[PDB]
Amino acid sequence: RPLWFASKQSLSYLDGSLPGDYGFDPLGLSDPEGTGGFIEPRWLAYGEVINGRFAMLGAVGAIAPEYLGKVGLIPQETALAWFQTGVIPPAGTYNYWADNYTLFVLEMALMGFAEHRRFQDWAKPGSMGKQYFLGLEKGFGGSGNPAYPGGPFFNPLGFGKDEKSLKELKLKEVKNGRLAMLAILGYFIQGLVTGVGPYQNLLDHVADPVNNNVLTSLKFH
Amino acid sequence: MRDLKTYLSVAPVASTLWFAALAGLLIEINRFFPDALTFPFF
Amino acid sequence: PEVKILVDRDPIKTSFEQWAKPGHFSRTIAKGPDTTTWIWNLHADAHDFDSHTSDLEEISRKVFSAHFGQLSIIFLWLSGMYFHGARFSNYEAWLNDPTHIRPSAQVVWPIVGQEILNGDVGGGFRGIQITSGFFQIWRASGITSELQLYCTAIGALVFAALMLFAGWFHYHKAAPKLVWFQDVESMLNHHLAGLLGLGSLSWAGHQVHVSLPINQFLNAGVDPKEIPLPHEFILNRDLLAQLYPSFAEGATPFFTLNWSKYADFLTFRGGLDPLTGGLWLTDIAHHHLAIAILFLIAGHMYRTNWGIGHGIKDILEAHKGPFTGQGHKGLYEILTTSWHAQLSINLAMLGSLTIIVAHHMYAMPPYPYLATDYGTQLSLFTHHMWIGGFLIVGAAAHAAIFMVRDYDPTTRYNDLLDRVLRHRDAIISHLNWVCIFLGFHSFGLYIHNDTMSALGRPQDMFSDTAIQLQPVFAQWIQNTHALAPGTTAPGATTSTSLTWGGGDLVSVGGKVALLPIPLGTADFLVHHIHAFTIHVTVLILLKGVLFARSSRLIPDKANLGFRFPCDGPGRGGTCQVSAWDHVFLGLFWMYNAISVVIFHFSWKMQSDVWGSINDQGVVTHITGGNFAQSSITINGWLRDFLWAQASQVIQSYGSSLSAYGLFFLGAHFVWAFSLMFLFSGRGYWQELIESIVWAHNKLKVAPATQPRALSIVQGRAVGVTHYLLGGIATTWAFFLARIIAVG
Amino acid sequence: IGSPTNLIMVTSTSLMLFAGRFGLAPSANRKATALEARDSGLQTGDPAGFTLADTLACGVVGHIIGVGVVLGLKNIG
Amino acid sequence: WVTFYWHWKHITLWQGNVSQFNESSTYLMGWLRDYLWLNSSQLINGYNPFGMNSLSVWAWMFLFGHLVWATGF
Amino acid sequence: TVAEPDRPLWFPGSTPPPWLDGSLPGDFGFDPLGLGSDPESLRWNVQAELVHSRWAMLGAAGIFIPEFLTKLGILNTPSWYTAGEQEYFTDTTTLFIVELVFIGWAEGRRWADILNPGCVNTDPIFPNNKLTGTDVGYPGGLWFDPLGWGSASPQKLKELRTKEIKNGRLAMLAVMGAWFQHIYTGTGPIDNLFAHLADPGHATIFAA
Ligand code: CLA
Ligand code: CLA
Ligand SMILES: CC(/C=C/C=C(C)/C=C/[C@@]12O[C@]1(C)C[C@@H](O)CC2(C)C)=C\C=C\C=C(C)\C=C\C=C(C)\C=C\[C@@]12O[C@]1(C)C[C@@H](O)CC2(C)C
Ligand SMILES: CC1=C[C@H](O)CC(C)(C)[C@H]1/C=C/C(C)=C/C=C/C(C)=C/C=C/C=C(C)/C=C/C=C(C)/C=C/C1=C(C)C[C@H](O)CC1(C)C
Ligand SMILES: CC1=C(/C=C/C(C)=C\C=C\C(C)=C\C=C\C=C(C)\C=C/C=C(C)/C=C/C2=C(C)CCCC2(C)C)C(C)(C)CCC1
Ligand code: SF4
Ligand SMILES: [Ca+2]
Repeated sequence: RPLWFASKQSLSYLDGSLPGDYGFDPLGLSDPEGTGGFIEPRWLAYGEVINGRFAMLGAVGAIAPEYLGKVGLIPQETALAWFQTGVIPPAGTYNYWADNYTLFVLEMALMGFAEHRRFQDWAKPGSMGKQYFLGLEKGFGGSGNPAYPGGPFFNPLGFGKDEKSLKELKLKEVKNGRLAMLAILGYFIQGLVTGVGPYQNLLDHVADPVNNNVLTSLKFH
Repeated sequence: MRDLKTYLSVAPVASTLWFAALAGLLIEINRFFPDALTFPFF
Repeated sequence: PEVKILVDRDPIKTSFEQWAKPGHFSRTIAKGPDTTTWIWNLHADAHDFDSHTSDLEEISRKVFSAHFGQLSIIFLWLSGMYFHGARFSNYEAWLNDPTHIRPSAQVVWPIVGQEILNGDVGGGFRGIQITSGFFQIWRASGITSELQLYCTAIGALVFAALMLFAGWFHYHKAAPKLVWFQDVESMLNHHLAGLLGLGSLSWAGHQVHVSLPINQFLNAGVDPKEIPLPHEFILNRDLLAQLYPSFAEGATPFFTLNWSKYADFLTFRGGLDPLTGGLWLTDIAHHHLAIAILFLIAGHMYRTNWGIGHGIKDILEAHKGPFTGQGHKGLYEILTTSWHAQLSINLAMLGSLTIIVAHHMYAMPPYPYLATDYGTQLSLFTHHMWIGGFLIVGAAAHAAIFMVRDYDPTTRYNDLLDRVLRHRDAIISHLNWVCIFLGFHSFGLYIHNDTMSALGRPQDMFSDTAIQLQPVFAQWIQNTHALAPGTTAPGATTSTSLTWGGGDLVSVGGKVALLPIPLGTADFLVHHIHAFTIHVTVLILLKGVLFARSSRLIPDKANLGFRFPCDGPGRGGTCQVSAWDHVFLGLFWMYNAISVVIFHFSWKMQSDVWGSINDQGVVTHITGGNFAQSSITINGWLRDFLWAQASQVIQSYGSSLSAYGLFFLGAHFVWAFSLMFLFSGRGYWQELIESIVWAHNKLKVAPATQPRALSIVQGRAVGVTHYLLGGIATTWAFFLARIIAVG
Repeated sequence: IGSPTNLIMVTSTSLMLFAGRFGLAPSANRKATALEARDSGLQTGDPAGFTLADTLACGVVGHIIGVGVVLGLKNIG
Repeated sequence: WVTFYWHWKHITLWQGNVSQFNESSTYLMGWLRDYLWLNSSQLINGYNPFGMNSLSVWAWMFLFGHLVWATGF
Repeated sequence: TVAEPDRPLWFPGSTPPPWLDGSLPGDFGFDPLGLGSDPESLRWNVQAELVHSRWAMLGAAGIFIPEFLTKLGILNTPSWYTAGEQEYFTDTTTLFIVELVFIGWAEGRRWADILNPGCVNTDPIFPNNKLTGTDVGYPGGLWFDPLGWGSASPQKLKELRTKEIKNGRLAMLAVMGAWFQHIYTGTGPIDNLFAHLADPGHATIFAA
């Protein structure tokens, strides 16, 4: 059980049973003594999982079209930085088949259904496999564990059929996510100070590591 | 719901509603019939 | 001892059931009224939480959520001010021509004749001139369009919603534990470093990126619509660099400690910008930066979870000496137990602060085109004086409520408090003497001057031309400030404030902003009046606190409560022995003191400061420098101040200022109305009511809620409330009509 | 590098880091009165009880001393 | 009220300016401005920084009353 | 009159309020503010929702059908928004007073029915006519149910009444839809429909 910056508070509750546990909570945020909304340790674990997964997707998709745009078959009209995609209009914008606000309403609808039902599995497990949902209900009954509902939709290949491999793959998902969150954070700060996109920034550091934007600390759009 | 109607029946709230209606009424009357020191219709 | 987030879930159920049960909080009031007195008690006890329950945790939760309610109201009020600035203001026209246009942010409907109050404020705009000062703030913040004001009003409304939500949330869902509130080191660490520090730093950020540049384009005469938007200065650093070249570096001088190169937009010049008459925005941004550093440092003093730092209890206990015994031992237990104690200290310091703000904002006008807007300046000074004085009287009230309710030497003892209580007679006797001495040797000098002037002996008066009482000490002080820049402040270019340094008169739009304020026998006499009035207020309030428990007249006084009318006609008569009645009596003296202060301000500023200046530099003050020779006599205050300067408010009928005439007379009316309550007593009124009740029973229209005269205490409270409202609003109308007409 | 400011910054910094490191400075595990030993509860791989909280503290103190000294050196000569 | 009434009606009669009472006595600001304020002018100047006159004894007394009254409070 | 515990709710997973058991037609468990929390107010509001639903269905017809036909080469009917300004065979006010009299009669008798069920079923002139309905809000009789589709078994009446209430809810939303559209856009609703069908990604709320 490797421990990183543990404390007497942290080791009082961080048991090692939680996937990815290194006994690290110097602020005692997962302390089970005082518990109201959103300071439940369970909620913080499910939150680290969800933030981690979304951060994997974003860490990939933010740098992907730039890289493929460097040397690849993607049209350079569509190969941009993540922040010039139209996400941030003053950083850059692109005209899609929609006005980017209708895109936002649409995505908030779809994410509306997915996220609302996900939450209903958190608040009442298995409640999403009962009311008529044009089928699909069976995979929406959940595994009893909200972060890991599995079933046919979310775990069709059923990796980690034994508890050992599932626990190792959970440790893996946790560290993968903790890496991806720091990744997208790095995209934020790099694109903030550098402004050329994360991969082009890395390349500015490749041919010339002596570049080292740290000491420069210059910023332009 | 029943308790809320009860609260809305309490003295200060009924008073604000009542006098607010009365004020709107008197204001509009002085809007269509301004000035007037007398009852002119006799 | 491990500081952490602590709450409880769903302590109180959200329901309208107790909305429908008036007085639900009190076991007696909840039974409903048998008499009309019930109706008053329901309102007097509504916020007295520690009378509703004895559980400290419940009280703390009520207090916390209530603070959320207050902040919600404040954000709704700011939303109102910004929205009226966007939708019903002439702020853009004023933004073009500030020295001419009058700021107006309220427009009235044409219903009953009242549209006359929509006066000519300039910019082709009819409305009510505002003295709050929001135009100078918005200009100092770089705000140009009404749209920006709209966005600020919407954000303010959203934050009102968030604060209200958090109040409901932390009373009904996640309500902090009592240990959470008592974590004082955590709270002080987060309010010093987090709230004040990061707030000041954030504001310095907005100023260096928005306020400074946009104000550079405004001062350079650029049209506000042609000024680049504030974020264009963040994007293209060439705009800023053209205005402020240092921004070409890329904050490398900050990390390399080359900070002197930032002397471009971070400055210690001091004084006033002669174009705007306000303080240099470079000095102000630099100021907020320094303050940010100081508070960020101050927020690491107290130990929490990592062993480094201070425990406050340790610091208290170490501080004791041969005169004070074990003093400070026990104060950590009192200040983490009694809400009224904390509220007492915080009211004292917050009111004292508000008064200091009142001085510093006139003597160092922080916003552009604020100094020359005399209506706004007079309004601000007077306003903050009133807030301060009220808050201080409150501090006395809650020191008294602590003494009566939370003081217990058998449980939470303190040596200093015990010793004070053990020579309260000496303290109050000496304060009494000082008050008499100050009365004679401040006001009696005025009476001396009136009598000598009436007898035809002006050479026997106390005057700059007869018997001089020069404020030598203050004069020496302002001289030292005048000499400070270059000597004891070599970084300071000019004087700290133009009231100190000779010369360097600042004028904007022909009107003066600040010049050196003279000091003489008149100022001496007035200042001793202020000393006198303050000392008598302190006497009444401190006497109220120290004898709240007991006295030689009433040994068991604490058993009668904090707020009680008397202990009867015996012992010679014991009316107004309660600490509450000492707060009642002290309110009148706070009114007296603050009244003379603001009269001193208006009089002195119109006589020796404000006025118009010639093209060749000849200054004509609003009044003819008549402070030195006319204020040294009570007749001069009656004649050359009240009788003279009231002409505007009694001549306001038929103009847009006529509302101030109406409020003049009406405030006189409510003030005289208070004398009915203050001079009489409820026995008479209850008997009269007996006859009126007879008349109603005769016609079958007597109410079941039996009519009762007000309580003795309520008689006093009504009385002092109307006295204060009438006097203060009278001076309000007087001031605003006067300074809006002649300013 | 690129300045003598670096020498004074690593000087005050590393001097305060050394102070809080071994002894003769109120570390997280050493409380002072007018240096008593106490437990922070926060574990550290370093065997001498010099923790991360005290690492941050001694660094920032070395920067307060360092920036104050360098600004006292440049604004004089 | 009785004596304010009498003295204002007569002081306007004696000046040939009866109209001033007739028009100004119907609103209270008229009483405050055109009776008390207006007729205090010579009184309050019975003595001033520029000298005295026979009205000083009435100026002094005028304040004396203001003082005694207020002391009563 | 049949409780329905496992009915599909508006918020799957949520618990329906205890005053909504599934007996009412169109009961999806939706009353988050407890507006029908007491039985009296729920009764009243059932009548309300019913009348609003029917008026909104007639209105949805009167807006959408004539706007749609006149949009084609079929009719000349003007815009529903501005139909009040038109000059008909007499002034609109006197038409409105006519309306208040006759509609006042109908609504008055419906009123007497809600406050005193059954007391209003007889013709005050020709008593042999009468009305067949036994439920408030579904009067029946030859006038209001000539085809008899309204007097039937439970579960069939629940099916049909559920259809009526759902159609009426949709129609309320649609009438207010054409309202806020005509205020926001400058055309009739069918032009909003076509303009949106041409470029749905763009021609939306955010084309303005
Ligand atoms: C850096 C952290 C921080 C900050 C910024 C604040 C800020 C504030 N506190 Mg708090 N507090 C803190 C930590 C903090 N506190 C800690 C650690 C404790 C001890 C456990 C307390 C306990 C405490 C009590 C008991 C009370 C306050 C109160 C206040 C308000 C005082 C009035 C004022 O200045 O209005 C200025 C207004 C603003 C600056 C607007 C910004 C406010 C934002 C929205 C809040 C930002 C900080 C917030 C705590 C973040 C948490 C949000 C998140 C959990 C969802 C103020 C907004 C009083 C209060 O609750 O008023 C309602 C009060 O009664 N504080
Ligand atoms: C103008 C009205 C008035 C006056 C003159 C006073 C006078 C005084 N008040 Mg009072 N007060 C007033 C209104 C007034 N009050 C009202 C309306 C209230 C109700 C809220 C109070 C409530 C109040 C409280 C609660 C207290 C006072 C206190 C005091 C004393 C303060 C100490 C002092 O200054 O001594 C010096 C005296 C004077 C300045 C008065 C003028 C002196 C003249 C000019 C000297 C003339 C002397 C001369 C030789 C006379 C001899 C002539 C010969 C024929 C006899 C003082 C005597 C405080 C106190 O007790 O004292 C410490 C106290 O606690 N007052
Ligand atoms: C949308 C609407 C009501 C919406 C109410 C809602 C969402 C309330 C929901 C909730 O409260 C519940 C239930 C439960 C609570 O716990 C929670 C909330 C969420 C609070 C009514 C519309 C109601 C709409 C109606 C009644 C429309 C009728 C139309 C008529 C009569 C005809 C009009 C015209 O004739 C003109 C005037 C001119 C012609 O040219 C054209 C035509 C159109 C023909
Ligand atoms: C634990 C703790 C406790 C103790 O006691 C103390 C301390 C230590 C303090 C703490 C803390 C820590 C930390 C640091 C944390 C962090 C986290 C994060 C960062 C997250 C993120 C997270 C993140 C996330 C989700 C993200 C995501 C993302 C995404 C999707 C993206 C997207 C996109 C793309 C693709 C592309 C386009 O074009 C753009 C966009 C649209 C943009
Ligand atoms: C473990 C290890 C070791 C050791 C190391 C060391 C020695 C470390 C340390 C240390 C360090 C590396 C330090 C540094 C630091 C820093 C910091 C801590 C920061 C600070 C900050 C801040 C916060 C600042 C602020 C400020 C000031 C001061 C004033 C003005 C303003 C400003 C902002 C500038 C050895 C080699 C033995 C072995 C291997 C590994
Ligand atoms: S007169 Fe009133 S206040 Fe005075 S002792 Fe009697 S009851 Fe008490
Ligand atoms: Ca906790």
